[PDB]
Amino acid sequence: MEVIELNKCTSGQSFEVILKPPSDPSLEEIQKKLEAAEERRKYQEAELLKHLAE
Amino acid sequence: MREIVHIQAGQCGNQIGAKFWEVISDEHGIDPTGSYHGDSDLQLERINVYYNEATGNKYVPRAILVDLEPGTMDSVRSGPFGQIFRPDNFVFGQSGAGNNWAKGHYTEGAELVDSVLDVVRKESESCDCLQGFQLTHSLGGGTGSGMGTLLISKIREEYPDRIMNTFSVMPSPKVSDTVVEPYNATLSVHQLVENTDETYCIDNEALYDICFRTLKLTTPTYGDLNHLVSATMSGVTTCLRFPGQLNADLRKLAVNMVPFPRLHFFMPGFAPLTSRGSQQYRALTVPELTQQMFDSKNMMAACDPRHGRYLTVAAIFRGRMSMKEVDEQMLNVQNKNSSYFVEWIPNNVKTAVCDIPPRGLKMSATFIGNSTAIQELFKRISEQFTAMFRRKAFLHWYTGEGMDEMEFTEAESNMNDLVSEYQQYQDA
Amino acid sequence: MRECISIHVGQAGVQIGNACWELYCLEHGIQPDGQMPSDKTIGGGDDSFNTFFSETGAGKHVPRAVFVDLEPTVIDEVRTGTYRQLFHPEQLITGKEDAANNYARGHYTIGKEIIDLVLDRIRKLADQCTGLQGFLVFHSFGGGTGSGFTSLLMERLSVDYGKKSKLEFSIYPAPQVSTAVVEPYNSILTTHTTLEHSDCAFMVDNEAIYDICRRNLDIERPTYTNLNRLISQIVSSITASLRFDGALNVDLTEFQTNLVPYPRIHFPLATYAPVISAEKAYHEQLSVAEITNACFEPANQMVKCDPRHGKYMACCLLYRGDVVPKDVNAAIATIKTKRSIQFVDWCPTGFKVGINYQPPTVVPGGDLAKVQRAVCMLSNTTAIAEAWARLDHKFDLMYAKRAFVHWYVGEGMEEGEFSEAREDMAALEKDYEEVGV
Amino acid sequence: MYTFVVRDENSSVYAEVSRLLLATGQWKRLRKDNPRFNLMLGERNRLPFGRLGHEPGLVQLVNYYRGADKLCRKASLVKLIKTSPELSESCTWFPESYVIYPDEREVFLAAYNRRREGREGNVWIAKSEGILISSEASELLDFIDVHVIQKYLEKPLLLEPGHRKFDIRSWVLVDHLYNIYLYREGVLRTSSEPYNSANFQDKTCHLTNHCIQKEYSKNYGRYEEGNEMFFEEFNQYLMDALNTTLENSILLQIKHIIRSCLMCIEPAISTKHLHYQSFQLFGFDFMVDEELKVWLIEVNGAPACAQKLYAELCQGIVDVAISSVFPLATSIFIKLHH
Ligand SMILES: C=C(C)[C@@H]1NC(=O)[C@@H](NC)[C@@H](O)c2cc(Cl)c(O)c(c2)O[C@](C)(CC)[C@@H](C(=O)N2CC=C[C@H]2C(=O)N/C(C(=O)N/C(=C/C(=O)O)C(=O)O)=C(\C)CC)NC1=O
Ligand SMILES: Nc1nc2c(ncn2[C@@H]2O[C@H](COP(=O)(O)OP(=O)(O)OP(=O)(O)O)[C@@H](O)[C@H]2O)c(=O)[nH]1
Ligand SMILES: Nc1ncnc2c1ncn2[C@@H]1O[C@H](COP(=O)(O)OP(=O)(O)CP(=O)(O)O)[C@@H](O)[C@H]1O
Ligand SMILES: Nc1nc2c(ncn2[C@@H]2O[C@H](COP(=O)(O)OP(=O)(O)O)[C@@H](O)[C@H]2O)c(=O)[nH]1
Ligand SMILES: [Ca+2]
Ligand SMILES: [Ca+2]
Ligand SMILES: [Ca+2]
Ligand SMILES: [Cl-]
Ligand SMILES: [Mg+2]
Ligand SMILES: [Mg+2]
Ligand SMILES: [Mg+2]
Repeated sequence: MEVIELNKCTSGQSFEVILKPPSDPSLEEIQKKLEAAEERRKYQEAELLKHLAE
Repeated sequence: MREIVHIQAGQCGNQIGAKFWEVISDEHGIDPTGSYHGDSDLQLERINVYYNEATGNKYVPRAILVDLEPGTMDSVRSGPFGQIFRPDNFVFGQSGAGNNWAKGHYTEGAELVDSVLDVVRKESESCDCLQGFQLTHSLGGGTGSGMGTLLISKIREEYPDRIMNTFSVMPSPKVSDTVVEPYNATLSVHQLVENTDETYCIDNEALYDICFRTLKLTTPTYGDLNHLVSATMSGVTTCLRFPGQLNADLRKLAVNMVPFPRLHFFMPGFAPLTSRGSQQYRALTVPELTQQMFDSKNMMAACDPRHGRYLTVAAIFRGRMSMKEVDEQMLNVQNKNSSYFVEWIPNNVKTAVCDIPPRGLKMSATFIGNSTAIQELFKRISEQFTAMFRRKAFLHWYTGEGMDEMEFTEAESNMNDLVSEYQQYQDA
Repeated sequence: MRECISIHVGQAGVQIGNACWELYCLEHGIQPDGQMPSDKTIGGGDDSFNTFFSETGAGKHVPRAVFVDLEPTVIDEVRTGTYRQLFHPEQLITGKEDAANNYARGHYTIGKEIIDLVLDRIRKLADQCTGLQGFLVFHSFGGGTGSGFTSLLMERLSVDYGKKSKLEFSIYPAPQVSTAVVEPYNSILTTHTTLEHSDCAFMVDNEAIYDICRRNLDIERPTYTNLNRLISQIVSSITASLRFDGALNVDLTEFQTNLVPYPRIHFPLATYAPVISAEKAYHEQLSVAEITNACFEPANQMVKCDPRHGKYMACCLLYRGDVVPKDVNAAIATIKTKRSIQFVDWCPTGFKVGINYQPPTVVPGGDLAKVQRAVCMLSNTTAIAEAWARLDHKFDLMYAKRAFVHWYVGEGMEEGEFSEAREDMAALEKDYEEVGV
Repeated sequence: MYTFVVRDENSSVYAEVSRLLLATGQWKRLRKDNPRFNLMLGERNRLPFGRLGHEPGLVQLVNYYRGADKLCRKASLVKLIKTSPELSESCTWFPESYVIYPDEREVFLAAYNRRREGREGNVWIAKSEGILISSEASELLDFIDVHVIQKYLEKPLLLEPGHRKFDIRSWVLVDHLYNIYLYREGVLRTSSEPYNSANFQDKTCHLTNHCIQKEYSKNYGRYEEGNEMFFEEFNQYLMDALNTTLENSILLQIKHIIRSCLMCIEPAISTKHLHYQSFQLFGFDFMVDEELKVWLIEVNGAPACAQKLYAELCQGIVDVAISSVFPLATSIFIKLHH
């Protein structure tokens, strides 16, 4: 096992030991899907209010 | 999600509603004056859920009192907390409804409903974030039944995005001899299936049997029946009125309790069962609460839980006790009776503990179950309904208010469908 | 120095954030008034602690933090609590109506109406950053806000800060403390939408934390306060290298480089040792060998799973206290002959090691005993996929019957988002199995 | 009352185990997909180990060891032996074997010739019913197109009367504490047909599978019932014919091989400090050559018992592996001590 990359400072130290070597959507598209759900809600609500109006 | 608007309708709705306001007022340190004289500040943290504050540091129930008859509300006015209700929220007529759903829903109730909704609106508009409504009513009479479900459909049309919750008293021929109650109740269930989010089935058949067989009361009074009701209503609203994690508002309760929109009828349970002014000197152990609260003899709907399966369950434990022991007792009822909990809803039992116990008891527990066995209750109403309906008996009392036979046929069909949808899910 | 912005979403994220910042100030000598007597650059600077704190001319050190919940109960007791003076009112963001444990409600319904307010309050923080490197995002999987709003914000952060890195500290749901039956749904939903946007996520299973508290702190029924002060210790140990002088994991980019070779497999397992009850009368202080060996006991993991039946892609050991490299390498040599540590063939078998000489700080009056030395292992093992299988199984049982689905559809979500999410998860499960077996 | 679930309907051993559990009147069987169980008798493939030990209020036990397959599938047992120092390449009780893909191909060529080079026997067997023994290296690699190739025991111990080949099956139970229990009753699976040094593709008498002998061999059932000789009879045969005993001549070697196999993988599969617990029943298969030296041919992770012994072995599983963990209201095993 070889220690490598040893660094030291007053607060601690740091190193690496090797036991063995190797063997995004737009703002538009998000606004689109937020508003597509919003009007799915508003359709469903509207349908309820139509039924309640009957 | 803070404020609840409470509406109570009809004789049963006002009698059980008044006892509810009595019970929780004392739990929160409010006296008939409307003033606070309690010790714990746990009492006031969520007081706004059910009480409007006035300037004199007086607390006024967000409560609306409806009847097509003055009588009972006069009786509420002169009872113990009758002076705590703000006077303009008494909304009543003189007709009466004559135990007639059609009168409450279509004629007499029509005349009065708008003036009720004006009180609702005033109380609604002055909420910071209204979470929805709770209604108390019997399904067997005319006002609470017919006008109550009319009110629900109106409120739903003007507040379509709020939660609608009822405490619905189911008729039993053991304590009523009014022949048309199966009609009123079936017509009401049709409405409840469509326009409420969560309904507590408070079965007068269960209330009577508990009083007679368990509390050994040979002549149960309405006060005896309502003593069980008010304990239940205290227990099942505990998570809403005190600080906590689980089911702390109506919507979260609905999300936790209702896996299918129509299957929203809950079977409450309670332990220990007490009679009015009883002794009750031995506190229950946590294992006693847990076995008792799941016992069929403790349920407030006359249904056998072993005859169905639980979809969801909420358990609320009140008093000072070991959360560890509550956990292990809860885990043991599930692990020992696991067949009775549907496998396809994992972890469907949610448990809550509140430190403040109800008056009279150091230790108590309230059960709230979405069991497919509730179908037994709707079967019973259905059998009493069709026995008269197949001969079209007593229909003239309804057709003379303008109703048609087919509205009955639609109602009994929807309730029979409800029954069949419960049986569906009882067979995974 | 490069600034790091911490975002706390939902009850779980806010309360865990609370415990973290409390620990941070204790570790850095910042008082609850925000004053730091030992910071001798008054009014500013660019020391390593400045990565997490800004400064006012009055000398106040201010967390680079935004808190957001869709209801006010939780953040309000921040505003009125012990560290009320630490935070700027602009930093604490509340709705009035929460997501009711509904992913769709927090994502689509309530999320659409507060996402822009939150980004703006975040933008006020970035504007104050000379060289912002990215975000640490704290949230539950199970709550509606923690799952649904978090996935919304992460999509938008990727837009408005396309080059900044994004790290998660994620609370995986446990029935012993959970508040909703739909938590499996929420978990799969938010994992699916957030996956491409997260460079490195640290999952804590409340079940593991619960049991560590019961068995090693003798707490009969752990509360969120017990759970969170342990989580904050583990979080402290993972972020310590960003707030203290040192040379390993010095910026957020290095976490991906050191821990995540494949960008979808970005969920390192954390193991922590030792956990000792402060009320414990007699305690024998544990050695470098003993705490390093405990890093391979599943009972000390943040997720219970068996790393023996998977493969490793990376391993970091983070020591706090009286530790020198000689002890570490002997401990590792010994452990390697007594334990089953298999790496994937394309990675070297080896450990990155960071030591900080200061032992862990404990809260006064907490459950944790102050110890000589402690360690956090961050290992990217395919065994963590066991937790995906558990969750995915629970989702399937419910979804096959469409239970509760109507609550999400009712919010505008389409039922097909469920099966997309679940198919993404099924692919994740297969990636883990190819890498690991 | 304890609960269990049955997810391997095809298992003779645990089918019996389930019946015995219910007859106690303190065990209840739930349906396959109910997770509120104490005990899972699991499926043979892709058992969901990752889902066990996550149910609060339930101690959970399962009848397989996750990772025991590396002892129990042909090619992995060879790699396990060659690459583990505790077994070593230098292992005196495993037939020299090689992993061949349709890798140690040219690894194997050098060993073949060194023996033909050196005036030696060169019979070998290829294993995975797809069962091929030869002296031709041509003919094996002819047939390969994963498989294992290993020495054929050219000089087996042959019973008299009959000139009969055989192998020994030892049932071993390993509980949740990783105690290693050897069942006192073993069984001899005998060949019905006399053994031949020239008839290699005449596999009647070269493979002692109880399936092959029942009705692919003419003399079945002749010398003993089912071609199954028990340990009482086999020891008397060793006494009467060979002036030795089972314990001295064979069982010691079997105990040493068993303990050495399970000790080796123990760090990898032990459930000592795990959130769920394992036990498992293994069937160990040994050859015995003519100088009374024992060889390991393979390890079966899902064995069946011999009919006579089902009642007794399955009772020992219950007593030792199950009621160890879930107590109720002269031992049939010998404990191999480590
Ligand atoms: C013979 C009568 C009058 C009637 N019986 C029937 O109708 C029977 N006919 C088959 C049957 O239906 C019946 C049997 C039995 Cl054992 C009942 O207890 C019964 C009905 O219950 C009621 C209707 C009350 C639940 C019960 C009833 O109304 N009671 C029982 C004792 C008093 C009254 C009563 O409860 N009056 C009250 C009341 O509150 N009474 C109280 C009495 C008390 O203080 O003990 C109280 O608790 O306040 C109200 C109308 C509400 C203000 N009805 C009957 O007993
Ligand atoms: N460890 C830990 N887990 C928590 C904490 N608070 C909640 N959780 C867990 O997270 C899940 C619930 O999510 P919450 O954060 O409470 O929900 P939320 O983000 O506020 O979303 P809504 O309240 O539904 O709008 C459950 O698994 C809880 O057990 C906490 O403080 N610490
Ligand atoms: N190296 C070897 N030398 C001589 N004979 C051998 C041998 N390997 C196997 N045999 C014979 O072949 C038989 C079956 O071989 P094998 O080891 O494949 O058993 P098997 O697994 O294929 C059937 P099972 O697993 O049910 O026992 C052995 O029981 C033995 O009779
Ligand atoms: N449990 C209970 N049931 C009641 C009460 N009052 C009436 N009922 C029941 O309610 C039904 C009659 O309805 P009621 O409320 O009196 O009629 P309404 O005034 O027209 O709404 C019958 O089944 C009664 O048994 C009460 O105070 N408690
Ligand atoms: Ca009129
Ligand atoms: Ca400074
Ligand atoms: Ca990115
Ligand atoms: Cl950028
Ligand atoms: Mg008007
Ligand atoms: Mg009446
Ligand atoms: Mg919340």
